[PDB]
Amino acid sequence: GPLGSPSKTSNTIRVFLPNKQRTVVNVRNGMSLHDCLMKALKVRGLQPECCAVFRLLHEHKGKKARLDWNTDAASLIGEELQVDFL
Repeated sequence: GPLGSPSKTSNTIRVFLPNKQRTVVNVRNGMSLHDCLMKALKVRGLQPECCAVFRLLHEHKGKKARLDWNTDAASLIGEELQVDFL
């Protein structure tokens, strides 16, 4: 995606689950997209360290895109991610 500061006020990110479910994660200043799942995987029983994702969007391009887990999630809030298992 563009990766920047979209919308007026947003502190979350859209995650897609490989079990037909979808969940968002909250942001706290300085949070990472991969680190924010710890709340996700504990409640649902996932593993973030054993899962990796690519970014999907309704615009479509025809290519696959990898996510930078070392980047700031609160910096690019308004991003879309689909988590697949390794």
